[PDB]
This record gives sequence, C-alpha cells and structure tokens, in this order.
Amino acid sequence: GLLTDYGNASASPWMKKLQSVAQGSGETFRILQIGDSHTAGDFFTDSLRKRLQKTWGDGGIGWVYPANVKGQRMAAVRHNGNWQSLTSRNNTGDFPLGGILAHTGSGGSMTLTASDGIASKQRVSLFAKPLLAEQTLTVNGNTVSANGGGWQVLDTGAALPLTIHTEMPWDIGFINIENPAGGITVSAMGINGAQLTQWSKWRADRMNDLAQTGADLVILSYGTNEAFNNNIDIADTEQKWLDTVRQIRDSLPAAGILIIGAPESLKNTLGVCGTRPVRLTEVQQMQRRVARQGQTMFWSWQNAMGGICSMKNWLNQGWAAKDGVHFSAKGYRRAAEMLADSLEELVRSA
Repeated sequence: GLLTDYGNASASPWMKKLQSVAQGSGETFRILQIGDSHTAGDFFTDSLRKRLQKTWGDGGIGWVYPANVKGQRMAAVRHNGNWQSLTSRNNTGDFPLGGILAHTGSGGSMTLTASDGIASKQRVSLFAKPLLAEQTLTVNGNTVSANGGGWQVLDTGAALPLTIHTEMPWDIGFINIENPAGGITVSAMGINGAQLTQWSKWRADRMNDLAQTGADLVILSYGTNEAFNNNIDIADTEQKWLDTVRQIRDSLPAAGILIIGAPESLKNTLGVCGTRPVRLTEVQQMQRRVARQGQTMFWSWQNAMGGICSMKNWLNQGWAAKDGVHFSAKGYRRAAEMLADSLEELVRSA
C-alpha cells in the first residue's frame, strides 16, 4: 500500500545483498537518505536507523556531520571541537555531496563521541579537501595524508571516541564510521529548507562523491519546500528530477532508489482541516510519476499519515508541530516506523 515498487526489488542486486546481510554475511548495507528539514532533524532517519539495525544488524553510525550544524541534528554522535561548519542552505561554496563542509583551521581539533550504541574499533572514511596537496591530518594519532589536491575520500581505521587533528587547514565533508562486523547503516544527509534541484549548489563532481558513499539504498526525501514555491514549474522540475534519478543510477549502478512523497503540509492551520499549499498536490503527483518513469520505489508519506486532511489531526494530537509543516519527535518516529514496516515486508516477500 504505502510502498509502491515501480522497479523489481525482488530481482535487484541490492535486495540480494540485503538478504545476504540478513543471514550474517558480515557485509555492510548502506542506506543513505538525502533530503530537507525532516531529514536534517534526524528524528525520522534515527527511528529508521534503530528499527532496521535491530532487524538486520548494527553496522555502525554511518556518514555523519564533521561538526555541529546550526539548526540541524545528529542523533548517533556528539561533536566537541573548534571546526566551523558551512552549509548550502544560505551559502555558496565548493560543497561535496550533502551540502555541508567544515573549516578546520590550523591547530584544528574535533572529537566525535558515539551517543548510545557500541564504542570500540571502526572503519573510518572522510570527505576532505586539503589547502595543499600531500597535506596530512591525524585520526586518533595516526597520520593520514591526501593524494593530490581537491576533494577526495580519506580511508583509515580508528575507534570511537574519534579525534581528528589538523595542523594546517582542511575542509571536511561527511565522515563515515562503520563497524567491521557489518550490518546496516542509515546516513542522514539533510539540509533545512532544501529542494532536490538544489544539488546544483554543490560541486560539479558531486556524483563522484555519491559513487564513493557506497550507498546500497538511496532515499530521496523532498517535496515540502518545492510545494511552497507558488510559481514552481512542475514540468521543468519533473525533468530535473528524472535527470537526477538517472544520474544516481549511473553513479551507483547497484543501488536501489526510494522516493519519499511529501507529507501533507498546511499553508495555514485555521481550517479544522487546514488549507494546503497551492502547489502541494502537483508536487506529490510529480514525485510519483518520477518514481514510475525512473523505475524507483515510492513511499507515500501523505498516505502514511492517513491521506488528505490528516495534518491538522496530527497537529491536534501533538504528532506534528504547530506550524502544520514540521513534525514532533514522536511524529517523525511514528512515520519512520511505518516506512521500516513497509521495507521489512518488501524484503520478507523474499
């Protein structure tokens, strides 16, 4: 119902990897959710994280912020250091995939500490761009060096708590922190206010970054902010979305793709039903058509909530925030548990 497969998940390379993980192959199945504020809060993705890791294995915390990001949250890790984040929300820059970077400065320091969960040894990768080629940094004392200049991914091995020292300045992107025993990771790549087309704000080679995430399931979670643009061109947007899906399949041939249809939002809540933004329905329908033409999976967040005229009720019962757009912690948890439910069923239907 809530989940519609317009591809063939049962015969896909990524289902086969997941089934094999479910049986104890020791591999790591990486779920990567790229989206807007709903994603950036981590309440949704973290619920998804906890659910699917109990079911199929805790593969570690995955790709996390390199530093605290104002107005955004990482549930799985805590940050202590002097690095300074920058995001594509209000700014321009040479962003790697995700639209977040952090300026380390000289004499730079960052420690990441695991919230709950396990706390021993880990595989570590970092998106990173040095000021100078061949430049180095340390990860738990161990010297790690760039190869040439420009954004690249640095691979090494460490353990949590993770401490990173930069004698000279770097820009750092997301940091991958994987448990060697394998399992599931759920990575959240959110930007408050973001629309999918705004990957255009990130660097030209952003798809090479995507290719390097090792994502087995890319979840695209947008629509809310597109829906508040009263003058949005749906046909232009639809083409951009199909292009993006195409680029994702080129970049990650083996990954599945899930598009999350936008939740009901309200332009105002004075209705006892509220009133929807004028372009919301067109945006949601566009997203489903893209899913079908791109042969992706589609999960209807609006239908998860109960369909049209459901947001007002969610608000009244405290599962959605007062603004009729964002959700409460338990609202996001609830919604993601339904998504997790939907995915386990899809898998169970072997």
